[PDB]
Amino acid sequence: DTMKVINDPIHGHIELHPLLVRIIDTPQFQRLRYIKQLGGGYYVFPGASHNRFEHSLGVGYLAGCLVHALGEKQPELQISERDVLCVQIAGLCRNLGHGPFSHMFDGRFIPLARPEVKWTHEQGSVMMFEHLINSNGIKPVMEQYGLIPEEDICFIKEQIVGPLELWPYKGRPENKSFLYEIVSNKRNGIDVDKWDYFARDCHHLGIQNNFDYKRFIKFARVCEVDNELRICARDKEVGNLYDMFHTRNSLHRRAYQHKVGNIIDTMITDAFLKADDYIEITGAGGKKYRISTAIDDMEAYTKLTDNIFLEILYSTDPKLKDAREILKQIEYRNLFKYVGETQPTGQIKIKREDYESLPKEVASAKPKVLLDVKLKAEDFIVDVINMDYGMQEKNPIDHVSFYCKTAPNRAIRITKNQVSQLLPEKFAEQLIRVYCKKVDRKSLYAARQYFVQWCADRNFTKPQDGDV
Amino acid sequence: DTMKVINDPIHGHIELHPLLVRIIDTPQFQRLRYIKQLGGGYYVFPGASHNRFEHSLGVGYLAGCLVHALGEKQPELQISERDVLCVQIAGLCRNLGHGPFSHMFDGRFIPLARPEVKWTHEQGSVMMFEHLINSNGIKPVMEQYGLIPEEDICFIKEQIVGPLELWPYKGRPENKSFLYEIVSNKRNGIDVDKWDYFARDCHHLGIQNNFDYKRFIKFARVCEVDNELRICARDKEVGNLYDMFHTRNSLHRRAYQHKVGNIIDTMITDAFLKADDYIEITGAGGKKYRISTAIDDMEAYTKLTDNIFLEILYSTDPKLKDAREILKQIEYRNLFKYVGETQPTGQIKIKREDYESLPKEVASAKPKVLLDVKLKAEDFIVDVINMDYGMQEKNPIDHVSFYCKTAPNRAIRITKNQVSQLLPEKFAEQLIRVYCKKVDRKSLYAARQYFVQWCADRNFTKPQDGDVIAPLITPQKKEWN
Amino acid sequence: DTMKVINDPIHGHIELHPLLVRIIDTPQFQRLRYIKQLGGGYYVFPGASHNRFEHSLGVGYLAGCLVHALGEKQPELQISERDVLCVQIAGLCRNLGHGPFSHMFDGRFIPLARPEVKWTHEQGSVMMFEHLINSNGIKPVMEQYGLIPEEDICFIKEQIVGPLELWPYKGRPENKSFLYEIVSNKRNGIDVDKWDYFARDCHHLGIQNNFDYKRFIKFARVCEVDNELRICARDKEVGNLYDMFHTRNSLHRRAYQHKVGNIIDTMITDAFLKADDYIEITGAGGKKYRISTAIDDMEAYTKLTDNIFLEILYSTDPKLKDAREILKQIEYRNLFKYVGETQPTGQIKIKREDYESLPKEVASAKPKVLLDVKLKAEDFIVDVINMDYGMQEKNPIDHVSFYCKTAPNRAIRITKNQVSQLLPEKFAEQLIRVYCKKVDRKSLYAARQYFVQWCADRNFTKPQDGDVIAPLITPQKKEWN
Amino acid sequence: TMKVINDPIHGHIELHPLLVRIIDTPQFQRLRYIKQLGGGYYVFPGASHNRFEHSLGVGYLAGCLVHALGEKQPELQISERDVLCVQIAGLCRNLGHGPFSHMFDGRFIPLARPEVKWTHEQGSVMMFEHLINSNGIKPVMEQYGLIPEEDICFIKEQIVGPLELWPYKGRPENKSFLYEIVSNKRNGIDVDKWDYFARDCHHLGIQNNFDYKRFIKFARVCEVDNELRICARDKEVGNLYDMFHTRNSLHRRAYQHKVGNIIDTMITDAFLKADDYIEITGAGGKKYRISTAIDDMEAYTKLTDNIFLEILYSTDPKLKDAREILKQIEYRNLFKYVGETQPTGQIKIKREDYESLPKEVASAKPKVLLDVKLKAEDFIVDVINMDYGMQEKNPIDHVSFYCKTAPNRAIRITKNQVSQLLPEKFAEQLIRVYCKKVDRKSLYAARQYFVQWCADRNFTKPQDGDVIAPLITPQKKEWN
Ligand SMILES: Nc1ncnc2c1ncn2[C@H]1C[C@H](O)[C@@H](COP(=O)(O)OP(=O)(O)OP(=O)(O)O)O1
Ligand SMILES: Nc1ncnc2c1ncn2[C@H]1C[C@H](O)[C@@H](COP(=O)(O)OP(=O)(O)OP(=O)(O)O)O1
Ligand SMILES: Nc1ncnc2c1ncn2[C@H]1C[C@H](O)[C@@H](COP(=O)(O)OP(=O)(O)OP(=O)(O)O)O1
Ligand SMILES: Nc1ncnc2c1ncn2[C@H]1C[C@H](O)[C@@H](COP(=O)(O)OP(=O)(O)OP(=O)(O)O)O1
Ligand SMILES: [Mg+2]
Ligand SMILES: [Mg+2]
Ligand SMILES: [Mg+2]
Ligand SMILES: [Mg+2]
Ligand SMILES: [Mg+2]
Ligand SMILES: [Mg+2]
Ligand SMILES: [Mg+2]
Ligand SMILES: [Mg+2]
Ligand SMILES: [Mg+2]
Ligand code: NA
Ligand code: NA
Ligand code: NA
Ligand code: NA
Ligand code: NI
Repeated sequence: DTMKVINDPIHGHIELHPLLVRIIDTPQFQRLRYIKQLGGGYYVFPGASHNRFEHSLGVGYLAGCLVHALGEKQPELQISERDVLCVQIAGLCRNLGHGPFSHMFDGRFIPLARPEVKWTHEQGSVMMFEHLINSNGIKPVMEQYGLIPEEDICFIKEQIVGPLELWPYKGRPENKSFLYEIVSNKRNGIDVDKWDYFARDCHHLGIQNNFDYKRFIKFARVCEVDNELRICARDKEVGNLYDMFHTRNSLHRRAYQHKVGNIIDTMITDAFLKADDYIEITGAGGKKYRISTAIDDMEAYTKLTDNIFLEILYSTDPKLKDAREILKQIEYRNLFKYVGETQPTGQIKIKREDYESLPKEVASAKPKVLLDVKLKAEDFIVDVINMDYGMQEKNPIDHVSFYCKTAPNRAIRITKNQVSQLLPEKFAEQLIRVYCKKVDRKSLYAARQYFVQWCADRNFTKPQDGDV
Repeated sequence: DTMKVINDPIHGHIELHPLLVRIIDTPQFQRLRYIKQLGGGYYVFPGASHNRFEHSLGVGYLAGCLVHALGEKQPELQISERDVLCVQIAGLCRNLGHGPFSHMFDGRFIPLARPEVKWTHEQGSVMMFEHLINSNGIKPVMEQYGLIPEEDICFIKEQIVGPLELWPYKGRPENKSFLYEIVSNKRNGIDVDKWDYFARDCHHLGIQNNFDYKRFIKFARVCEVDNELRICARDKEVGNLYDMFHTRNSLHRRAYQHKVGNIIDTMITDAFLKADDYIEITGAGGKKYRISTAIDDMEAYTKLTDNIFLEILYSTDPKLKDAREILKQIEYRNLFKYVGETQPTGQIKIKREDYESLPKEVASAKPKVLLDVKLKAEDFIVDVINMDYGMQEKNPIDHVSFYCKTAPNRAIRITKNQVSQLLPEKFAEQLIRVYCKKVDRKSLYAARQYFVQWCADRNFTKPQDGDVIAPLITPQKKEWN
Repeated sequence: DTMKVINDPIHGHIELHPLLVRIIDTPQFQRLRYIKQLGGGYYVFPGASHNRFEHSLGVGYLAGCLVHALGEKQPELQISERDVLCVQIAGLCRNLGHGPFSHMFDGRFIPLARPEVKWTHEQGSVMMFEHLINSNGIKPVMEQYGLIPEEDICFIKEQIVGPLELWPYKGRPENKSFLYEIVSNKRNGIDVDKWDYFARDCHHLGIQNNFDYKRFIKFARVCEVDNELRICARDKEVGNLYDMFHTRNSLHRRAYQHKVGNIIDTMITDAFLKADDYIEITGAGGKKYRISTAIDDMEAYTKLTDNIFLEILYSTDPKLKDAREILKQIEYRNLFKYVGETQPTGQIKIKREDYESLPKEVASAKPKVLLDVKLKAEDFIVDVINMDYGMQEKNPIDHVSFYCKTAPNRAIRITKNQVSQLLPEKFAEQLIRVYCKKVDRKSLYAARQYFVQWCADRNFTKPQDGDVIAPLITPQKKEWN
Repeated sequence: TMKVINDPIHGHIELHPLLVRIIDTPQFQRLRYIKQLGGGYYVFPGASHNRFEHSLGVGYLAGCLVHALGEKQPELQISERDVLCVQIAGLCRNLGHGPFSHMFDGRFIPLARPEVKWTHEQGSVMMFEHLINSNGIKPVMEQYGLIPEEDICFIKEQIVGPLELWPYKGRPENKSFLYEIVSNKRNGIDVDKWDYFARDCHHLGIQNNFDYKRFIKFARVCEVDNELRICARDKEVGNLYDMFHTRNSLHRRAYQHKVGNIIDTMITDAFLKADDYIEITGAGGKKYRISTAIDDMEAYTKLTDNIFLEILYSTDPKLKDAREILKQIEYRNLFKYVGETQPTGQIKIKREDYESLPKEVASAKPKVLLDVKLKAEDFIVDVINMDYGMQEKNPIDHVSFYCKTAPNRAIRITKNQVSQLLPEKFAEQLIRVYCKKVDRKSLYAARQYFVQWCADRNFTKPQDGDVIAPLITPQKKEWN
């Protein structure tokens, strides 16, 4: 078992320690080859064929790059080879919980199929990591390379999902606090997962990446902030950090929240819902699970991938007919039709647990002029989109710490005022898109009148008339 | 309704005429989203996630770029908008016949499952195009945009598969001969399908493309060669054309024939073979097909994609157990082990019908080394790979014609010795790779001794690591020392 | 005298019409090989070795791309081959008036050397174009290719500098109004010069940008707005347009206004000022000009390039000693030292005529700290930088018009609040950087106390490192705590 | 301490403070004013890059390779001192280049100073010595743990080779591998090529297909015939053949472009005409010429591409002939390409025969009605050697490899073990002929002299031979 070299188009030739190779070469990790990073966005950007697997390799690589760079510049942090391997493992494994079509699964499908459950891809990642470790004999291999599984499994999970409920972490003590800001940074959102997907998604989408993670790594240092060691950026680089969140927002606008990519995601979700009683996934002890229950057994979840779409598409069973017909309509490009768009006024946000009530509100609106067609709640889709800098209404740069060239061990803060008067004054907004499943010209005309009336009833922004 | 613009990572924003959009938006074309361009190469190069779909859009785009450029520089060729659309449709549709994991299917699986049949992805493409046209009402849309379906369907199919039986084509007459050199060029191999996959495979593999197709297009013209209109290159550019085939050969060497990518393809094929008697695919009239017979019914073939690998991998049926276990071993990376590589010396070339005899020959070699373990024929895989410049033994540049700046419509020939002494003297070769299915350290040591002995017995080239893997076998052969 | 092909790293293989080749192959155009696009930026970003020449070729190319695209999609605009060539010539020639080190010359040097004169690179380009045309016999070549020089020279100059003198242009009538929005767009700043330098500067600097000009061209059309034909964009593209100006601002912040690039430009300017009495440049009729007067005679200006820096650096004349010493200090990297950066709060714009008073204000600040070393006004440089979206306080997207796909002849406006709440609220600001000419550790410590005190006195923003550089000064200001 | 520089090819590069002290000198900054590709900028408008940025890249890559070897093989005992010395040598190996890079040492000096034997490598050693002594670098070297007597010798040896059994004095035999990084005289594989492949491609608009990072990942040091050498992985042999194929490509497409070369020729002819009259001040106020500035590093420090513009902008009547040549370049009134041929076999025209070739072309007797009659001085004959960096030899015969199963055991690999599609020779010559008389009748006649000369000396048929000289190509049955 020696170092393996892998050639990635984004990062070039990456070295994998043999413990990481042992983790990668398992059913639970290889599964990520069959889950598209961008889900339905491939049906809009034909270059966006990339899967979660290759992204995970990239995240693991970058996690290793940052921890190594901090260790080389600051030997006093006493970063050990054990620490480095743990950080790489967490980076590699933080996408293990994603389901079919990535964000479609946790963002659209599970909230509709299992409204009572509180599922996140992060919790899924921890559950899947645990299942990976336990099914493949990884603990004794960890010991063989000097990891202490009791402490180090806890550390890896904590880096993925946060404190597993004073210093709240158990995997490492406070003097290694900075290690928890690499893989998933809950304090300000600056972490290696974004860095990989900015570069990788851009390469495949055909949009150029404008953030330079390498530069950020070169300038990162650890300093003491309120009696905790934290990753700090150079003061001068504050503008690049505002630009990094601007880039994320751009990618959301152009690609991840594309109105057609989103309706494709919605149609796939509607097909899974219609198929859910009939697709069977075998889990532990030969028990049978459904698409919506596979999250309750990691053996079954291991086998839940984008394949489910083609299982439905290629089915012949008449019980799957309605589900299959939705997917067939995607192939013919007979999509549910865009009716229009609005925004809430102020800092008003429609919360997730109101999502399912919105189609009935639109259908119950009492429009402008009398109508020939009457539409019902189930004829409307109402897609609520949050665009923000990753910290709800907050400016994430208020939660970054900086150092100056003349005192590189002294952390400081920088306010927005001190940076630039051309920056945004708000950091979150919401867009509401409405679509109609009835596509004839009379239904669509009526759907538009319901929509515009609803906007007026809710005091939302007056829709642009756009087309018509 | 209207023209669509699509953002492709290789070519940027490309325009799709509404007839092309009508062809794209069908189950027969969208199928190509579920077939990986490089098959098992993704299990070696993790960037190589791209599918035949986006390649096909790129081929159609490039076909349109070349035909438009010829028409703009030479209005005297009388290239019509109808011709342009036909050439674009052929470029878009020339990959329709590919099967699961692309070259694995027609290159490895079908030859082993149906040895009596003569299947190519080209014939597949023609059959699938026909099925696409007839199942989706495309003929009246063709008429609406000025095509004459009977004649233009024939032209499109001819551009894909070649003459469908003195001028042998029926789709266009002799004065548009150059149109048959864009999508699939049977005379010299220079066509737009290569240009797309050079750029696209490189972008995703993480290897850089050295050929500039745009430059070639700027310098291409049509001239009369031996009473036929042909696409000719500028004289000066002959070196770039040698380099283009050198690039193709490089991509084969580095990626498409990667020794581990090939063994993964071989293991996937062996899994499909073991699954073939049990997976059912419904086709026309509700008739049932197998993976190996789905090529005989386009309705069934429409539903034969890379999904088959996951159908096998996730199955619970006990009859699929042997097939599923192969794929599981791929996931654990318990792959058949590479033993080594050699080439025939001279002009002898091992023919397909001798492939099955090779594992027995390796196993019957008599290495004079201490061996504990004894291996059998079935413990060895022998993979024979043909590397050439696309025209078997021939130099494809001897089949290109050139023009000079002082007489741009007058075609000439250029010989290899007029270009450079640094160019190849031979244009085809074979590589032979050996692998062992027994993976332990003693089996692999023994497999290496049988291998190197067999090479010496057959007068093949000395393996590159031959002195390290078989130090006691290499001194016997005086040619190697 | 047919089409020449040129390989550019940004745009690939570009075609040049023979008239454009005749204009390029003149001393007045080739001069742009010896002027760096980014001036002193090369001394910070070592990839930024590119010259105005190659930028100009790119601008000409893009001007041709946009005008061709509009003419192909909208034949009713009656865009002629003559119009296309005129637009290409204007794009090619709009950088002809640049001086040594590009923006250093018109932005720093000429304002200080000739405070009474009003010089811009645009006026320079018109004067240089006229000199190019008249010295090289271009008018008969223009006629040969169907241009009417009297009208078309006027058109080309107008496209560079704006109306030369109710429809104010004389080169083309109102029905070709949209032609004046390609090369230099004074109405909203969207023109092809930016598109080239975004791509080219990024390629050389080692910074990437996410603006796609090709996409913009696909979605651009000409529509009637308030009885004038204008270039409009598809409604969906509004976000991209905000991003395009965000990218320009980024490039300014990261590269063009780099604090060290600017101090290098300042030191080069100070060297030119010290050399200005002594360098002689021969112009028309053997008359002698200085660096600062060469703008008054295009024959002399033709010979005024970045070479002046090396003429000074390599000189032995004792009268050039002070100038030469400055440049030698640049080579040793003994640069003026950066003290810090602040911004005015509110809508205080510091005006140009107050620039010279700022060093005295910093030096007169009364920091309330033990200061052993004493600094003077002449020890401080104060560089005031205006950053904006190209139309001072205005949002340039308020001056773009957009069309919906289903009504492509109806242009409308889109307001900022209809696009996003996360957009800027202001479109112009100023940065003030302070530097010290005394470079030792004690001088710099003192300079930082003067600086931070001055900021507090003027109610400027708290410098980012303010608490580290001036720990005794920042607590006085309650606004900062 | 460490300075960060953003380079477009390598990204953000760290420079140790000793390297920064070397860079920030007049002797190093000079390289900002010397174009990497000389006259090639007049053909490829992207090729504006200078020797400066290339040098930074070479230093960076030298550091990357030595660090990689030291991290994978701690038993080599590579010290931080060794690393810095290797980086300094990489940074400084281009210091000796002159105006327009290869034009200076390849065309100008051989013609202006035929008695002297000058190379850019010797220039680099002289310039390095001058840089060190004029800028007080020795005490800074000591401050960072270098021993200047030994380490200056090592750096110079890495640039120019052995300065007089193990022939090097800067390091002993157990660090032999250190001398294969910056300039590898045994097989040509070094970091200078790797930088210019990537950088020249970026600026030319041609894409690089060699992956130096991959080579570094697979490089190891093994004992070969009792010497420690840098070896490559056996599998990677194909990539190494491709690396020299890429170099040959870049030469064919760009470095030896027929117009780029004629522009270099015309620039050289201008310098020769200016050489008696341009003065460059050097040490002690002594005056030097363009051709003698190589003898005094203070004057050479001030000899850059500026000399072209000094000539172009001059008014001195003694510079008139030189200035007129350069003005003709601006108007694109260039000497005209007549054609191209190659010697047959392994026949090779030697440098000392170059000047006699125009007389041979002019003395050819074409057998055609010619109104115009041309003389020796109307012809330029440019002889170009294209090879894999070791004359007739295959450079892969001088590479050592290791196998995965015995990474300490070096082996050799022959060409026939790799592929039958590889080149059968590793060197050739191209001969290009140009005419200084540019009218249509002169050029017609020049083509007949040219094609006749080719037939007389059994040379290869010109590619357009049947269109340029339809009445001359029928002589030769090999061509028909
Ligand atoms: N010539 C090449 N250029 C670029 N990438 C390559 C090349 N050959 C292979 N690759 C890629 C494929 C992988 O992602 C990565 C490692 O492949 P390779 O070095 O061929 O590993 P291997 O595991 O097959 O070899 P081995 O086990 O013999 O060392 O590099
Ligand atoms: N801002 C962008 N930059 C780059 N690519 C984009 C951007 N927005 C969308 N794309 C991609 C996705 C598609 O491949 C292609 C066309 O998408 P888009 O312009 O959104 O067309 P559309 O079909 O969705 O809208 P419409 O029908 O209204 O023109 O461009
Ligand atoms: N093989 C190549 N690949 C890429 N770019 C090249 C190549 N050869 C030349 N170039 C560049 C240099 C110029 O910028 C542009 C035109 O070169 P080239 O076609 O050689 O023109 P030319 O003027 O020398 O030829 P001619 O006048 O015979 O047509 O292309
Ligand atoms: N935002 C940026 N993105 C990319 N490159 C940058 C950026 N800003 C500066 N550069 C380039 C210019 C240089 O080649 C290199 C170092 O610049 P920079 O870090 O600004 O150095 P500095 O020497 O001005 O700062 P200091 O001395 O304060 O640390 O990075
Ligand atoms: Mg391996
Ligand atoms: Mg993330
Ligand atoms: Mg996100
Ligand atoms: Mg659309
Ligand atoms: Mg082909
Ligand atoms: Mg092939
Ligand atoms: Mg030419
Ligand atoms: Mg600095
Ligand atoms: Mg040499
Ligand atoms: Na964390
Ligand atoms: Na204008
Ligand atoms: Na500036
Ligand atoms: Na050496
Ligand atoms: Ni560049």
